[PDB]
Amino acid sequence: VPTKMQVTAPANISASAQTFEVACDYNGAIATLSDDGDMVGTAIVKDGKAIIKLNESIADETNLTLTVVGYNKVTVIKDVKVEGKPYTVAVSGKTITVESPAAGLTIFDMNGRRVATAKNRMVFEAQNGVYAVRIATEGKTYTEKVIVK
Repeated sequence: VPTKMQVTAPANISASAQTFEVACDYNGAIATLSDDGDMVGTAIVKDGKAIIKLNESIADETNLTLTVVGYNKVTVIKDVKVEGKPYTVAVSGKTITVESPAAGLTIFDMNGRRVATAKNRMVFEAQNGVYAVRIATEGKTYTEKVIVK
């Protein structure tokens, strides 16, 4: 029969974040952030903390799952909200065109840095790489991930 461990972590994470700190009272436990199957980062608990260094931008996520696993411990799971149909995200070479009536549009680069903010419509002039696009309507945020060659 496994025992319990104590885990405390924020309820939210910035779309631009680079790390995520989890307190846990079992040294050697493993804390991991994921979007079911995309493993976005992992750290071992040492001195009561795991500082998860994210391996990719999470700006294309609305939620992530925190999982903390330990030898003979009951696994602890938490949802974490990531905070920056009725739209289109278009790519054409180096330009990304985003449209959605009455929406906040945001674009983030592959280092999680926010590169563009506009209302309703924008054209963004990109560089080679992967971007996240956030379209924030009333009641709901959507995201897409765009590859620019």
